[PDB]
Amino acid sequence: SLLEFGKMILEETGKLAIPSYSSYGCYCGWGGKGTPKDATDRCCFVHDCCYGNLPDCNPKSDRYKYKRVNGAIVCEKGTSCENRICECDKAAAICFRQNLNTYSKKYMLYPDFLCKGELKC
Ligand SMILES: CS(=O)(=O)Nc1ccc([N+](=O)[O-])cc1Oc1ccccc1
Repeated sequence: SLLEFGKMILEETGKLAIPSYSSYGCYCGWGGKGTPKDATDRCCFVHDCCYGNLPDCNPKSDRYKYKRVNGAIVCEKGTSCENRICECDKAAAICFRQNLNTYSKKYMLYPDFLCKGELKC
């Protein structure tokens, strides 16, 4: 679920999902057009694609379980949708951590009109 993803993001990064990742660049918190602005935004692009892989799942609301094994995220077995959603979220959280070095506050509340053009998953 979105709330679980937000907790995972905070755990990974030390940033609150709202506001740090809820309105960032062209793809975080809202897709779905434009060239991603930076690596963090590309995490969101890929995460959006990852959810897009799951048209019959409901990633905003469906809850999954996960644990930590020495810092590592391990998605625990739920329904097929839950497992796949968890894997999408895990990847994005790791991606955000891997790109914290280049996170730029200037991309918070990035305006829509600067995000133009289709980029295929
Ligand atoms: C913000 S919301 O109402 O909870 N919906 C939603 C949540 C996350 C994302 N996103 O891009 O990560 C995008 C979201 O919304 C959109 C999905 C597709 C296209 C436009 C917006």
